[PDB]
Amino acid sequence: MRLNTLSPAEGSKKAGKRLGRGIGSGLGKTGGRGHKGQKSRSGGGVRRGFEGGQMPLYRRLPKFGFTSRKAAITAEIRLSDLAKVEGGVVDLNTLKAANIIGIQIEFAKVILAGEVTTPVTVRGLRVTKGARAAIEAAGGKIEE
Amino acid sequence: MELVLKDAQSALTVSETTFGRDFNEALVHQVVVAYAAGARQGTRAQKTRAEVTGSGKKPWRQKGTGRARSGSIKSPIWRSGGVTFAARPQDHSQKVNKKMYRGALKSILSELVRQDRLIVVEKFSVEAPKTKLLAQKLKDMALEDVLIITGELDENLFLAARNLHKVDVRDATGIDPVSLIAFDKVVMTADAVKQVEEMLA
Amino acid sequence: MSGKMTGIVKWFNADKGFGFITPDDGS
Amino acid sequence: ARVKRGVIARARHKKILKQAKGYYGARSRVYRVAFQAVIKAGQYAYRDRRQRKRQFRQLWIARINAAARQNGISYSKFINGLKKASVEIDRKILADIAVFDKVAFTALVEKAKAALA
Amino acid sequence: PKIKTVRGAAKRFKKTGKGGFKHKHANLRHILTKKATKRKRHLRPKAMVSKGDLGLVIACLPYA
RNA sequence: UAGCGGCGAGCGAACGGGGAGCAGCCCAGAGCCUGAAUCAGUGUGUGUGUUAGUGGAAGCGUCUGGAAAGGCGCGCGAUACAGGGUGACAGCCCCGUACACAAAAAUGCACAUGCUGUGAGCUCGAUGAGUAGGGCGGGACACGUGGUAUCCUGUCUGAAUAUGGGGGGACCAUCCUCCAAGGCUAAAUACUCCUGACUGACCGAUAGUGAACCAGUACCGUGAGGGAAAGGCGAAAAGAACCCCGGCGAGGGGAGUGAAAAAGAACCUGAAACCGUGUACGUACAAGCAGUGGGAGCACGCUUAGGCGUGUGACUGCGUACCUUUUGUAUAAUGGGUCAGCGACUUAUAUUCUGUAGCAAGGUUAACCGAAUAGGGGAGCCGAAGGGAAACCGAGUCUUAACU
Ligand SMILES: [Mg+2]
Ligand SMILES: [Mg+2]
Ligand SMILES: [Mg+2]
Ligand SMILES: [Mg+2]
Ligand SMILES: [Mg+2]
Ligand SMILES: [Mg+2]
Ligand SMILES: [Mg+2]
Ligand SMILES: [Mg+2]
Ligand SMILES: [Mg+2]
Ligand SMILES: [Mg+2]
Ligand SMILES: [Mg+2]
Ligand SMILES: [Mg+2]
Ligand SMILES: [Mg+2]
Ligand SMILES: [Mg+2]
Ligand SMILES: [Mg+2]
Ligand SMILES: [Mg+2]
Ligand SMILES: [Mg+2]
Ligand SMILES: [Mg+2]
Ligand SMILES: [Mg+2]
Ligand SMILES: [Mg+2]
Ligand SMILES: [Mg+2]
Ligand SMILES: [Mg+2]
Ligand SMILES: [Mg+2]
Ligand SMILES: [Mg+2]
Ligand SMILES: [Mg+2]
Ligand SMILES: [Mg+2]
Ligand SMILES: [Mg+2]
Ligand SMILES: [Mg+2]
Ligand SMILES: [Mg+2]
Ligand SMILES: [Mg+2]
Ligand SMILES: [Mg+2]
Ligand SMILES: [Mg+2]
Ligand SMILES: [Mg+2]
Ligand SMILES: [Mg+2]
Ligand SMILES: [Mg+2]
Ligand SMILES: [Mg+2]
Ligand SMILES: [Mg+2]
Ligand SMILES: [Mg+2]
Ligand SMILES: [Mg+2]
Ligand SMILES: [Mg+2]
Ligand SMILES: [Mg+2]
Ligand SMILES: [Mg+2]
Ligand SMILES: [Mg+2]
Ligand SMILES: [Mg+2]
Ligand SMILES: [Mg+2]
Ligand SMILES: [Mg+2]
Ligand SMILES: [Mg+2]
Ligand SMILES: [Mg+2]
Ligand SMILES: [Mg+2]
Repeated sequence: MRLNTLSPAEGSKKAGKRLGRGIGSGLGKTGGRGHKGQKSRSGGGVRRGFEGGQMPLYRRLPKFGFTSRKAAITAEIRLSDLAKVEGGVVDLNTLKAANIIGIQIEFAKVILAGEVTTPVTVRGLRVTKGARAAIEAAGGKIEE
Repeated sequence: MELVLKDAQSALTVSETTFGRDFNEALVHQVVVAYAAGARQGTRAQKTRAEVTGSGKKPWRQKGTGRARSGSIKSPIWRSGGVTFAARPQDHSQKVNKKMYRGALKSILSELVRQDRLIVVEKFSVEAPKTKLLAQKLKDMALEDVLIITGELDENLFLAARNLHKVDVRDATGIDPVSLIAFDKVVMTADAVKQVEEMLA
Repeated sequence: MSGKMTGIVKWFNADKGFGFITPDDGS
Repeated sequence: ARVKRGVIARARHKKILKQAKGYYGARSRVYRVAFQAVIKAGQYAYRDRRQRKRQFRQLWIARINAAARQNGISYSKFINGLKKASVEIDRKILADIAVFDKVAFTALVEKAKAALA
Repeated sequence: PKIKTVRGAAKRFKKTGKGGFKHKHANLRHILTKKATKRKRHLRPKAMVSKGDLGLVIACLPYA
């Protein structure tokens, strides 16, 4: 093992195209660009969604809906995340200390995803039905 | 994992996942390349046609004359023109993940064990800061091209090793994979082993 | 002399040419 | 880095200019003409490796037709005689015998006539 | 620099679970008394973007 | 992202979080104690720099060679094997380097202190009016007048004033928070005409500054302004005494120096185009992309004569250049006088896919700290749950009064 015995893995390094260096390279005079277009031009090309002058899809189609600011401050919690806190009690401040939901969060639900194997007191959070059954089966105590 | 010592002919218990790991060459090659790219300074530049000293005047008119069309004397097809894709000062440093860096060190330290390029002693001191004393000690150890890792800051050893190009002396924190490879033998103090094993889990 | 060549190029083209020499509009 | 390409382009031009020896004028002196002439020479050589096999067969046939008419039979009767006599001698060898050993060619003719009669 | 989202397409399309995009139908903004109720009823619900014109949306919406 | 926006092209935050750095004060005013904090200036003193500098280790023999620093032997130094020079590549030849020191004088920065000035603290007050706000017209805020808060103000106006007022994105009410219409203030931040040291997967004379050279010169232009080309004898000039032809020439032949003069100043190496001298072969009854396949003869070498090579090439079959653009070019379509040198899919940041590698329901850090490619740092980002415009529900959800 010296510096002149190392060699990388197979397929790691691929050579990369070099346009405009002869016939045999394949990428000859035009370099994958064809002939006499706008696309073959330097900097040429059309912008996103341009269909010719046809009305693009993002303007044929209507806008809909609005954006809820409250959704940004809500969060969903796995059952598998309940063990990552300490003390066996689950609050917002506990989850934020465990770096699960984030600081600006003011609302959280617990969702049947994953599974928990320990009694955990849930306090001040919404709980789904399957998470309520799984918590109460593992010994939990859902409160407010 | 047990490392026999050179001088007192004792053993030293280490982690086998650290000093008996199989050699992952592609990982080590990635890390050694990124180290040598991190050393790379990247200080160069050329001038574009924007940056060439000149004037933005057409050397001749567009038509009528028999010559080719031209718009600028700074053109990268002219003599003393610009460079077409003139370079800028760029940073060639690569990211290496932490677990990939430690996987590489655990690989090549395992390989130096399997190649018997690793020597472990209890202590490695030179009394006075003299290169004559250090060369005598390494001749008595039958060593010429060596890296010497010490778990302490020994100044007499640093000074006595500063003039010898075959010899380099590091702290256990300041070890690098390319130097663990570029040197023929590596001498580790047993304390430096304990620190390296602790850092590398 | 390529500086006397500067004259050469700079103004044996700035002589500007007179023009076509056939009164013909191919019209 | 600035790769300076004088050595490579010189040796690349001299590989062509060596192949263009004997050519008239700039075809042996000038890379632009010589390269254009070397390629055509490779084209002709590819072509005339095929045409060699035609032209010698044509020569052999004309010599057999002459020597057979010297022995009083045409080529088309003579090949048909040797096919019906199963003689699988190719017409290189028949032209060689027609030049150097006319007795054996006469014997081949009489074998072919006996194969036709 | 970062890519900028085409904000009209961001107001017109939403990414679903498997990566497809939902969108509102057209023809349901005015001129509605002459259209059959069956047509409108089949235009109220959101539809998925087809496979052909899904590439231009992804190009316009790189950030989902 | 939220938003703004012919809701187009595009513009694009903030709250909040992590960090670098952190410093607070004064007048709108009287007193009381009086010089009290601090700052400024000016002296002195001390320290630390700067502006000249000093010392600074250790090698000989032999071989080749013009010349040793090279080779082969045998030693020595090293807190100095950074670098450069020396007749070829020098740790020990020189200059230096590591390290150790050094300033009559001037000056910077710190402290300290003297002097000068400066006021400190306590009490009771006071609390910045053509101002805020408003109307009109504009501008700035990510916010294009929109439902548009807030800021500025050209114009017309115009408050209350601590029981008061401003803001919390039209607006009102409640609540919270702050006190405008007077000022000062270090740091972290930005840059480099210039100086010093060092560095480079930067260039090496058509490159790199326009400029390696008496270059912003020569030259051009009325002028502003534009703006070049051009490096190398040799280790050392030892740069050719003298002789000869020649015009008391140029230039050259000798001689001489030198390792070398096919290193002689038009000077390292000296390619190609281009132009010549010499030799071999062919060529003056013969028609065309000039070659190719065959092939006689001639000349020349080798050779066991064996016949191969090499050069030429009488004659002969076939055979209308290259590029580009084109339905399609020998095309009488474009382009190129030739050579040599340069000359065109890059770079940065985002994103997706593939491959590869690491960890794996987890993966990963950025800024920054750190002497430092380590380690720390998990702020955050992506992912493991979605549906719905949304509230919301949740392995389901939406639609719908409800779904077979
Ligand atoms: Mg192709
Ligand atoms: Mg083209
Ligand atoms: Mg076309
Ligand atoms: Mg095209
Ligand atoms: Mg362009
Ligand atoms: Mg139209
Ligand atoms: Mg967090
Ligand atoms: Mg102009
Ligand atoms: Mg120039
Ligand atoms: Mg240039
Ligand atoms: Mg790190
Ligand atoms: Mg180079
Ligand atoms: Mg020639
Ligand atoms: Mg409607
Ligand atoms: Mg000295
Ligand atoms: Mg010395
Ligand atoms: Mg030499
Ligand atoms: Mg006030
Ligand atoms: Mg106002
Ligand atoms: Mg208002
Ligand atoms: Mg106004
Ligand atoms: Mg007003
Ligand atoms: Mg206000
Ligand atoms: Mg409000
Ligand atoms: Mg104020
Ligand atoms: Mg230059
Ligand atoms: Mg040169
Ligand atoms: Mg003048
Ligand atoms: Mg003379
Ligand atoms: Mg010359
Ligand atoms: Mg030389
Ligand atoms: Mg020369
Ligand atoms: Mg020549
Ligand atoms: Mg003749
Ligand atoms: Mg003749
Ligand atoms: Mg003719
Ligand atoms: Mg032949
Ligand atoms: Mg062309
Ligand atoms: Mg045409
Ligand atoms: Mg075509
Ligand atoms: Mg046409
Ligand atoms: Mg044709
Ligand atoms: Mg013609
Ligand atoms: Mg033509
Ligand atoms: Mg044309
Ligand atoms: Mg032409
Ligand atoms: Mg990519
Ligand atoms: Mg990958
Ligand atoms: Mg369903």
